[PDB]
Amino acid sequence: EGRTYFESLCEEEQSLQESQTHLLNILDILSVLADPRSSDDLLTESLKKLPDLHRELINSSIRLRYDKYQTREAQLLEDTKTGRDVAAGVQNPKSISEYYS
Amino acid sequence: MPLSQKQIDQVRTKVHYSEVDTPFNKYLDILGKVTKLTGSIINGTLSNDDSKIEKLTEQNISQLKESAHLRFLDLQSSIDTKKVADENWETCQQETLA
Amino acid sequence: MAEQTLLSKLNALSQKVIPPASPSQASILTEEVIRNWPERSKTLCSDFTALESNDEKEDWLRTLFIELFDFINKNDENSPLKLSDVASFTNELVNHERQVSQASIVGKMFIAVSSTVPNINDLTTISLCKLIPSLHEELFKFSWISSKLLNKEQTTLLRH
Repeated sequence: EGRTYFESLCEEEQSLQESQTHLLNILDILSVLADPRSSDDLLTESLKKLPDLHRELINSSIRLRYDKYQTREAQLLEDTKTGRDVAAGVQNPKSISEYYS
Repeated sequence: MPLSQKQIDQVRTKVHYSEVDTPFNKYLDILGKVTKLTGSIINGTLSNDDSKIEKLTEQNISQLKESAHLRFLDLQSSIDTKKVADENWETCQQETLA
Repeated sequence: MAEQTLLSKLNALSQKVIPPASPSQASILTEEVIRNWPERSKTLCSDFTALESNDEKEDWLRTLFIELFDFINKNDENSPLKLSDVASFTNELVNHERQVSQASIVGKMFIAVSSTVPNINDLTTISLCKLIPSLHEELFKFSWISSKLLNKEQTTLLRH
């Protein structure tokens, strides 16, 4: 269906926030792998959470790219409409054709 | 060395859909840098090689955490900037038509 | 530094998960019992035309295109060559999409997944997209494997 540039751009920011949360959840697991005074049990528990987040990050970075393409085709679709098509909505031709005359 | 009619309209289209976008292409550098990093730790390779981003740090991995949060705000502010610039052009197009 | 290097390695292979056979099965369970590459191609294209939910049809589109790029990664599992017969299956999807609707959802999800999954080899990717004839319109609008798909003369029309 036909989407607008404004609606397709605001939907990109929704899919951007989902990619941020999985990114921050992975990055703290790499931090607790790098603690100097780290404990024996936290380095076993954190690694079990790792493959479930990894294939979830790819499914969010793919939908981010897919909505970068759908806004690009909606951007160019609105530029070809500009010009004499926007002013084909007035219903007072006799008032302007005597004002310019 | 001739060309075709199909071969001309295939380069007439690649130019028309070519964008350079510095805030967006810098964010995907961070998303790409972690998937290749958590790819190798699943397999088991972790060595003192400089082909990847880094091996194991407290400061420099948190420097990647800062880079993941800085470029997110640069991308978020740029989408907001394209939002308000599209709203303003629609208003002046309507008040001129008024 | 070498002790914290190696201590994470002992917990790496041993106790996290099993080697991936069971958690990664989307629609391709095996290749010996359900090999069926003509027979699978008839029932899968009819599955796509019975889909109206646009989000979960792309949740289905991405979950096949990850494992298809992961299938061609490993070599000699059943065959030394597998990249030839997969191009006939994706090509009839685009021509079936172009009948009912006017979009590039199979095309745009081919571009998005190929530039994301970070374990495939660079040389095997371009060799299969050269053979697929109907995704040439969306490959030129989008990602960087249109650089090696172009001529040596035709870049002098692009650079100008």
